Amino acid sequence: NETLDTKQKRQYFIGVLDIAGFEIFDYNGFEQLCINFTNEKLQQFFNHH
Amino acid sequence: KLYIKVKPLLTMAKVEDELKALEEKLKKALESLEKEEKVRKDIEVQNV
Repeated sequence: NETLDTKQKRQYFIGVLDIAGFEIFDYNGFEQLCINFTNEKLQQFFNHH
Repeated sequence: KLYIKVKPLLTMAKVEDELKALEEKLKKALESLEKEEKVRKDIEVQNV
């Protein structure tokens, strides 16, 4: 991020959400849970948006 | 060594030393006038 900070300008943004998961396999663990627990809420922001 | 006693009825020597003291001024005003604005360019870039 360091190489790419806005070198002195008015820091104005867009935010793109890229969370890679909602993967269904026989193994889902706590790893799959902390990820799919964002993904749920994004789907909820779909409702909310 | 014919130099100052009667020779400076002429010109030539005349302006030199004055201009030494004056030319100093012309340079530093121009040097600052080059550098300044383009410092404010990179300050104004920051401020925003």
